[PDB]
Amino acid sequence: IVTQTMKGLDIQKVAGTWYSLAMAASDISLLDAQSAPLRVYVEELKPTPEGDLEILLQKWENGECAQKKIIAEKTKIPAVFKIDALNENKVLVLDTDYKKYLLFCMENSAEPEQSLACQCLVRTPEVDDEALEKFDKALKALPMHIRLSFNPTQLEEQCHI
Amino acid sequence: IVTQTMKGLDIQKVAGTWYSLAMAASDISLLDAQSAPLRVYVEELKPTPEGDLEILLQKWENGECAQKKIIAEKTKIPAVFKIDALNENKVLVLDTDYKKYLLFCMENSAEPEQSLACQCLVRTPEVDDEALEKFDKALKALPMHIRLSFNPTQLEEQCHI
Ligand SMILES: CCCCCCCCCCCCCCCC(=O)O
Ligand SMILES: CCCCCCCCCCCCCCCC(=O)O
Repeated sequence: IVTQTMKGLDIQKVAGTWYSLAMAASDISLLDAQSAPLRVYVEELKPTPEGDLEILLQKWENGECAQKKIIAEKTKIPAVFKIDALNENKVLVLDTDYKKYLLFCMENSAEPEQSLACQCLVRTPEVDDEALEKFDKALKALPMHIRLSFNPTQLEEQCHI
Repeated sequence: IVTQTMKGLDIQKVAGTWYSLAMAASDISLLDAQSAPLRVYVEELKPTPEGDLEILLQKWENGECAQKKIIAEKTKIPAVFKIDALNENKVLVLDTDYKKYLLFCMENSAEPEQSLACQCLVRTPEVDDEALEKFDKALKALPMHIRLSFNPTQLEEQCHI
């Protein structure tokens, strides 16, 4: 159900180092335990010359932090990509300045609170209230029910432990 | 570190039925799993003639919802009570109208983000954006890192399952 998208996105310009500052989901179970489905920690974004998106992240799987590699396929809309996987999962870029934050959402393309998850990406292991403001504003319309935030020390650890 | 307290509290007037609408803690681990330390669901408040506070709640203990009974001892300040337990745990009433919401916090009396947890109590199994607004406002100053919200259907279930 996400209604915000970044106009004139330059997907080449969001490459490099990112930290998952905060996370929010429509249902508590998507982010609840350490091995929840959308409880992922993004490490780096590597956009393909063909404007695709190679995504590096950590995800707590079977009692330990495992580095993952996912591909987001480009789409006729430049802020929306499709993850190459089952049950179709769309990735929407809401807003970014490329150099400080990146607001994106994740939705099992079925409905709003159906299966929704969003994050606040920031380039540094600092908490950025500016980015978090915008993060919560953007989500204000969304049926979010769980919301995480991490501290600098946590951001420098695998799986934010 | 909580800096808001309800002036002129009438602790006799907050008795009866309450629902835990939302929860927030200074550290993710206090509310994370189903059996986290401050992941409690308040059922009813029963204030003692001697202005003490008998508290009824559910808490997921050893893989199942267990009803608990805790006593909050009155204090020289009327919005602050001490739970009869170890490691001194203070309970602060931030704000209420007795008939719709009640904002309270819980702090292992050591420091702000040390061990903090707050809730948004409401009299009905309805989501009250008014109460949730005020809830988030009050917490705006607080180092909260986890935040839960529940839906009507969940509020009518034991342990909000
Ligand atoms: C511009 C895009 C930046 C944000 C990148 C989107 C993050 C990935 C979203 C889908 C992750 C896949 C679900 C968990 C991963 C896994 O289990 O392998
Ligand atoms: C006016 C006060 C209303 C709010 C009531 C405070 C709720 C209780 C706070 C402390 C709960 C004790 C911790 C978990 C309970 C247990 O393990 O038995």
